[PDB]
Amino acid sequence: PTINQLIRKGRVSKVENSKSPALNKGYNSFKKEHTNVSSPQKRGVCTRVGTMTPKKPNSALRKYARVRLTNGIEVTAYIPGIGHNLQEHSVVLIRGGRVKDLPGVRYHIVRGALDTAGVENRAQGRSKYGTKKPK
Amino acid sequence: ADMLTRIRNANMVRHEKLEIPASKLKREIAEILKREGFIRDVEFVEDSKQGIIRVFLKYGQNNERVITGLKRISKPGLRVYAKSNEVPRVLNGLGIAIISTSQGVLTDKEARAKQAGGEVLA
RNA sequence: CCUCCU
RNA sequence: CCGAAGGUGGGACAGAUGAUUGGGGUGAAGUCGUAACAAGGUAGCCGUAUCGGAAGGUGCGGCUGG
RNA sequence: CGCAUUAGCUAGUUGGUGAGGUAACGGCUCACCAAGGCGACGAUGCGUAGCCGACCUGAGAGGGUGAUCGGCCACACUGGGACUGAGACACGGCCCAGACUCCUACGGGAGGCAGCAGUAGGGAAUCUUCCGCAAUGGACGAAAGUCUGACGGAGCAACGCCGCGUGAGUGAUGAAGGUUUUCGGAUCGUAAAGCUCUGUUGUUAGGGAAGAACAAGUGCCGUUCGAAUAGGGCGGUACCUUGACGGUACCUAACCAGAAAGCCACGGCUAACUACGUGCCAGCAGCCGCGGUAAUACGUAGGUGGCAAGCGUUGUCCGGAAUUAUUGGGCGUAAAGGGCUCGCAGGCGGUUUCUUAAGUCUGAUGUGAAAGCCCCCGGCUCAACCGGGGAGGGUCAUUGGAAACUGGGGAACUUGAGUGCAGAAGAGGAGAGUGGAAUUCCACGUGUAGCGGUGAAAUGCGUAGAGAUGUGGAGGAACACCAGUGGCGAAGGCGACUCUCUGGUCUGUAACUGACGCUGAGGAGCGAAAGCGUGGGGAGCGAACAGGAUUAGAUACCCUGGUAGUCCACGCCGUAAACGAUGAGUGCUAAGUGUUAGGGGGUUUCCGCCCCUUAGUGCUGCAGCUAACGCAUUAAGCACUCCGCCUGGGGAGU
RNA sequence: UAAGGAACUCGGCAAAAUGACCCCGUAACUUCGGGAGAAGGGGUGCUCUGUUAGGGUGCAAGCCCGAGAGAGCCGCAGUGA
Ligand SMILES: [Mg+2]
Ligand SMILES: [Mg+2]
Ligand SMILES: [Mg+2]
Ligand SMILES: [Mg+2]
Ligand SMILES: [Mg+2]
Ligand SMILES: [Mg+2]
Ligand SMILES: [Mg+2]
Ligand SMILES: [Mg+2]
Ligand SMILES: [Mg+2]
Ligand SMILES: [Mg+2]
Ligand SMILES: [Mg+2]
Ligand SMILES: [Mg+2]
Ligand SMILES: [Mg+2]
Ligand SMILES: [Mg+2]
Ligand SMILES: [Mg+2]
Ligand SMILES: [Mg+2]
Ligand SMILES: [Mg+2]
Ligand SMILES: [Mg+2]
Ligand SMILES: [Mg+2]
Ligand SMILES: [Mg+2]
Ligand SMILES: [Mg+2]
Repeated sequence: PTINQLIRKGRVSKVENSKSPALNKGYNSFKKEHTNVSSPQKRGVCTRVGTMTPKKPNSALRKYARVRLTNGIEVTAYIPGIGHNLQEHSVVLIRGGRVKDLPGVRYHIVRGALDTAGVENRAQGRSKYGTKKPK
Repeated sequence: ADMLTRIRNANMVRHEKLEIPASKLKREIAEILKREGFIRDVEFVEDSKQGIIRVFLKYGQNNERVITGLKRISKPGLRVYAKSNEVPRVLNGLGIAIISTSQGVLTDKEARAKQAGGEVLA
């Protein structure tokens, strides 16, 4: 672009999108408005628990929750961990990671916000699945 | 009024000489360039046009130039005015910048001394 | 005319 | 006199929600054909019109990226 | 600061004059006059936001943030108003209104946690209903002192940063002990086994901080006031007194290195592997990707580099990202040249000279707090920290120069750009008329059984005489040959002939003009084909539609018909692979060879040949360019000006 | 015609309400004309200033038309029917 052109119309940066939009909206009960607040986790209530087939080249029954958050946005979120952590309609905490297989699942259910197990007797970094170290 | 491209183009094809329409500052540039050792002489003729004489810059008198690989760039119509303090040096020496002043030109020392940075070349 | 999935 | 709040009125704007409806995206192994890629078996593609379950077909003009 | 998918806004609005008000200038308020003011340099509207010192990041340009700490601003349950005064149009006031809390024997009163603590609620999430004014600072008072949730402390919380550590050091059984197995092992490992040396700190008892300056109260002496020795105050000068933390930091000294190691990571990026159990299951995943019965990336089990009570996970920002490119990118084919003009604004502009001095440059002076980061950097034992002198800090003033360049004025010039004059070629355009060939239909003569069509057929047309052949008539449309990488046009386009009207280009000449130029958002115009409106026309062709075939089907291709349309006038539409997939202008940078329209010059009477030359139009090919293909004086080369456009694919040209 | 106000009724049938002039203001939608008197609001008597400003007629005197203001006055109510 000519300098004159750059003066007339400047450069425009790319708008980068958040990979976790649901954790960016707060809420107000009074005003009934979403607010712009950078949250690391959001509590929610499980509206549906079940399984879903992953995309190619994988096959599985990937256990997930449709969850209704405090901000009022309904997300899907992956129940992580080996063994039955699926749970039922109940309060849960959520996290920001996509399941590459499952299309739409952009959030994990945090293991440890309530009754959990995950992978018991983890080799190292024993803090990802709510695995209380035994003695 | 760009002698630089005329020079570059002829310099690329190792031309002996070139005829550039004369103007006061294009005359005063060719002499700055001549300070190294280009131009031997010109032929001032009966003036019909104001530049018909040309600059007749002859940087390739012999087969190969001892002063070869002439290169210039910094000549935009957007005006670039240098501070006497912040005058650049081409290649950290080994190259000159024709900094148009009210009274002076050339090196970094010829900026804080002379003053007006004005035009800036390479 | 067509030629399952990894 | 000015005057907050209040009342009345008709507009403006923004969000939520709504029977139903529209395409869109995505989804290991569904159905129908085979349009494109080879001269892809009628060279293809562009604009436009019209027709047809569906890809598409046909007209007119254009392009070669035949 | 964002949005033009916000373009008009304003009516005390804009200025005047007068009066009033105000600490104060002023449509600040009002009266009476006019008609202004603002806005493409973005008014107005909508959205978002306290601003700044700074902070995070980055080579820097930049980008992001504006908790804690300092300054300016604003606000004090919501909203309005004044009072008091030097000063609020009041943070713990009032007056009034509203929604909420409290009291009220109902008439009426009282209050505002965005003060410290705390509670509920919201939330992923953020403390003690603590002690003291000893210190520092306030307010009050002559002082003692009182009040001070300011402030100092302490409680809480790995939420950070960091301490100096949690020793040093002598010491090879390489034991014990581990999970593997080619039934053997090997490394931790001088570190521990066995110790044996020191107290940063602390494992338990004794010493004990600094922080405190004092203010005064008192005793004294020079000074100035003093009717004065009174009697105080103010300069030097004694004496005097007080600690929340707290019996807490720090020291000694034992019990004694005992109390003080951690978390994460080990495919590759990035230095770091094997058993077993699963068997596309269960599960994993930042990216690439692992698992379907031998998983170095999953479940478990045993095994190792960084930084150091944490580190994993998620969230936000900058970097990497020369990935919005000013620094510092692009657009022939990867995303990207507007279909093409005419042009308003704007941007940009040949040469000389003179003058000007806005820009440009430069000297000098003033400020840009403190903290922070940083230059010398010192002190506190170095530190995870505090002081001074500098520096940065300004598209900043003010003033004095310089004057090349950019800009302004004056005078010149002719190379750009036009004019004149003389030639040239052309399917450039608009209008009217005219011609020949062929198709079709109609009529008629001759003639008679097929014609037509396809891969092969059939539907069709024919004995109501087709087809063929001859003659004539009617009508419409398109212009064989000429015809050529030929011509003309801005592009779309333009092809029979003639006339009428009319645009541009090229060459030559330089008489004239004397930068009159280039580009050009928006705007206006033109713009293939198809389509649309009204009215015409309708031969041939032919979307649709029908029939015949073909085929599994055939809403296709092939055949036979055939409507709109194709044509004309006027109007509309505004798009095409509107392509050279290549914006316009200008200059510069090897050659060779065709061709179109000119010009000049050779010996020649021309023709003709040859040389040169301008403007097109092609081909080949240097240098250079390119991811490559290729481009290459008709650049995709080297430059400058201006415009348009691009920023992963989809979603969506929705 | 109290209070109510469509509960009436097949159905607001009938009745009530609205109603003049001046001023402000006026949406969807549209064939761009409209919609529109949309809707919704405000003013309205009398006196004085006042034979107002201004206009018609006329040589003048006069006669006639006549805003908009300001200050008042009265009533439950001013296009008082
Ligand atoms: Mg096909
Ligand atoms: Mg095909
Ligand atoms: Mg069809
Ligand atoms: Mg705000
Ligand atoms: Mg960048
Ligand atoms: Mg392509
Ligand atoms: Mg492309
Ligand atoms: Mg183009
Ligand atoms: Mg544009
Ligand atoms: Mg047409
Ligand atoms: Mg028509
Ligand atoms: Mg046909
Ligand atoms: Mg287009
Ligand atoms: Mg074309
Ligand atoms: Mg194009
Ligand atoms: Mg132009
Ligand atoms: Mg009644
Ligand atoms: Mg009543
Ligand atoms: Mg009823
Ligand atoms: Mg009834
Ligand atoms: Mg009625």
